Amino acid sequence: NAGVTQTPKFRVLKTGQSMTLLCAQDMNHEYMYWYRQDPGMGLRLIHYSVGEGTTAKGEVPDGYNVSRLKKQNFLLGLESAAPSQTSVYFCASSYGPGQHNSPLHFGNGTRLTVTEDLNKVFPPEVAVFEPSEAEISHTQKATLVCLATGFYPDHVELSWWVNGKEVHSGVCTDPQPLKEQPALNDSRYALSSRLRVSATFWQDPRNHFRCQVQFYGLSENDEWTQDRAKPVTQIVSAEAWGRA
Amino acid sequence: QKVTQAQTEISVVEKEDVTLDCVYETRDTTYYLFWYKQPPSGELVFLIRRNSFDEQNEISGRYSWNFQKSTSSFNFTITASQVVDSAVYFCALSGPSGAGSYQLTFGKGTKLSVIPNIQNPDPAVYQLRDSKSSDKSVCLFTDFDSDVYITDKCVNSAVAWSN
Amino acid sequence: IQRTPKIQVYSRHPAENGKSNFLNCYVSGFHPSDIEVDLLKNGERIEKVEHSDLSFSKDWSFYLLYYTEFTPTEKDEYACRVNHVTLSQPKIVKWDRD
Amino acid sequence: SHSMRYFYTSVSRPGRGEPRFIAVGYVDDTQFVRFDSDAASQRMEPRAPWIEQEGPEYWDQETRNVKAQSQTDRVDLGTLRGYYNQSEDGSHTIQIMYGCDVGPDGRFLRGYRQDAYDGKDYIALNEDLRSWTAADMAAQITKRKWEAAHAAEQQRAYLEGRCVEWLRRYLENGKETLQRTDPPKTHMTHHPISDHEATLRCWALGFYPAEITLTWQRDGEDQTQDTELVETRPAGDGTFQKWAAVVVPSGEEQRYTCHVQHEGLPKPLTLRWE
Amino acid sequence: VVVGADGVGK
Repeated sequence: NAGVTQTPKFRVLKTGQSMTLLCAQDMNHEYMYWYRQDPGMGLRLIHYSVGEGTTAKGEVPDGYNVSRLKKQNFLLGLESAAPSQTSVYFCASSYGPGQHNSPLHFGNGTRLTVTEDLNKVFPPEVAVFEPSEAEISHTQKATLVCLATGFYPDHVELSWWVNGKEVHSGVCTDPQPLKEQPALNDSRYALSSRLRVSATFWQDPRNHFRCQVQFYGLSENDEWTQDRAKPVTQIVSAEAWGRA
Repeated sequence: QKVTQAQTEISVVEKEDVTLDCVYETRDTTYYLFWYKQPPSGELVFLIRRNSFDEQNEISGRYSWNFQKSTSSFNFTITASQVVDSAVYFCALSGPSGAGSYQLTFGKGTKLSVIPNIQNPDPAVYQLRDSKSSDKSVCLFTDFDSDVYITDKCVNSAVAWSN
Repeated sequence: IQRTPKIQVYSRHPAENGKSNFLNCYVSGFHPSDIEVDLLKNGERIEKVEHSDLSFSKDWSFYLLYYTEFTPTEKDEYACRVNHVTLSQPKIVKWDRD
Repeated sequence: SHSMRYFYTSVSRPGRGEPRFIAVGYVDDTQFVRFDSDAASQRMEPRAPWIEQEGPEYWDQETRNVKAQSQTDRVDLGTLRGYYNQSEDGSHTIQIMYGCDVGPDGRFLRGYRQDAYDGKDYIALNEDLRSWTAADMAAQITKRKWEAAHAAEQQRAYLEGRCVEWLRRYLENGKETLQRTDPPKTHMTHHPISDHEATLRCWALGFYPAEITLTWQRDGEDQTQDTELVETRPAGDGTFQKWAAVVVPSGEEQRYTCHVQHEGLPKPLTLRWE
Repeated sequence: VVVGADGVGK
């Protein structure tokens, strides 16, 4: 059994636009929930459903609506999107009265941003930085640093690719994208990641290192009439070869 | 029906003990208590459920849960802190609703920050030249002005750059 | 497991003609629950009749008490009509005063 | 000695949606609470004087807990219909009996928990309150998952704990009704059935509790040939009644003597016709 | 009082 699947992973919205968050569970659960996680507040229940057909208002139902069509699927509707509704959304399910002591099974969560203007939506500028001679000489190891700057929303997935195959060993990516201007609420973000490999591996020029940043921005249906390039869901990258 | 996790953020040294406090408050006679782990990644991980009736103490590896029914608390202690224990931990309480369907209220959550102890303290700052145009570069701090940005240290290395 | 109901029709206190008593019909030892019960006064369905809540004996067989505040007469005949899945037709029991 | 019992009844109505659930509570032979899923109040309601004093937090707790059970019974009707591979379009009855006993010292004696499907034993909690007894293979499935979940620990917690706590409370609160033993109001009636026979009927009226023993004696010796007892029937005022009849030869009524035994009576009675 | 609703049902 898969559990509680939920889509999309990320999404940006213009203030006033509509969208429907999608969630399904294959564990034949009676109860299904839609929670709302924000910095400072806890998990606040928007809407719940105690069985196919019926739904019910939770703690913060205002600005949302839900469809328990069949058992498997519980939908969350945003008719008019508000900057307020910029949050992380988790779908969840519980077995139901058959098992009262059942815990909540959560989905992998949707990250939603709702800006006034979509011209505040930028993709990242990615750049890979070659390791220090001082580091190699001192430690006998080489630390590549990757840097994505000036992207909004904070919706990115950073990955390291060594000779065309993705690596996980020796990687450290920042958990939180930081605001380049903390003072501003619509502040463009920056994310860094390091890849620590042996000095031997760096100084071999047959080894190709690529930093990859999957950016989640506009869809093609979103209208765009600005001088620069449309900031659609793209993959910005930066590479560097080895060298002795 | 109410659940209070006293502590907002709690940092601790690596391999030190730490107790995540959860005080609950309900008129329900038969209820169920839960602990959830949320690592930085973001997923909510079910740890343990306690039944209102069962005994107070339970030991499951480095995890241990004291359930004091009389003080109306359910405290969660992690002995010998691993850096991976760094996460936001949630305490929840399930009781019957007016409909006859157990729904649960959560605490606001406690953030655990397990700082690695500096067994080898050789702080070094290295400068790294950009792959393309060498004019732009970045700095890297190991083993420990608004125009300047510094990333939160991940594991131990922090990244600093300026335009 | 379909059990046919035992029926007793009796009064609360020793019946004295022209003294407001209580007529009782005690259906016991039946299954399932779903049962129809009428208190008849000369074959006529008494309107306001009250029944106790659904309990069962420690053999899982149900029992109910149907009562109405009646005044017994010399010539008046009272009875209890009970229909059930186990019965092919309603089983009427006449109220004997003994 | 004293006892508390609750009797849940849950019946499926395929076609007419939600199954009907009825719950009733007894202390000894006195009902004091009830709940009906069809009743518009949607609340546990009082059925004895001495429980009405309980506050609204009591009635909300009772309501929330007993409703939660109905919702479980509703799914369990589905589960067992599955287990036995029974028709979608069939009314089925899950009855649950549970409760505790206290001794004269006011200490726990034993607890009960028994489930029945269509009025036959399904599963029962054993006297040690740590192990179950299944009636068939379907119940053997329930038994396993209830063993794995340690469900028995829940039931034991109530029966050894909050059952006896609140049984004691009730037996005190309404001691004037519950600990009061009304002795039986007895008489004997004569019914000639021929010109050389007659029926002596020995009555016992308005007694609590229902536990009683009516026995016929002829010239001192126990006489059960032609004896005819009837089921202890309720008066419908908290009290009970029961009569024992015997067929006797005409003009031998004096020989036959009825003997009534009841907790309410200090010495057992002896009746005789005149 | 009543027993709490069964954790795991039949």
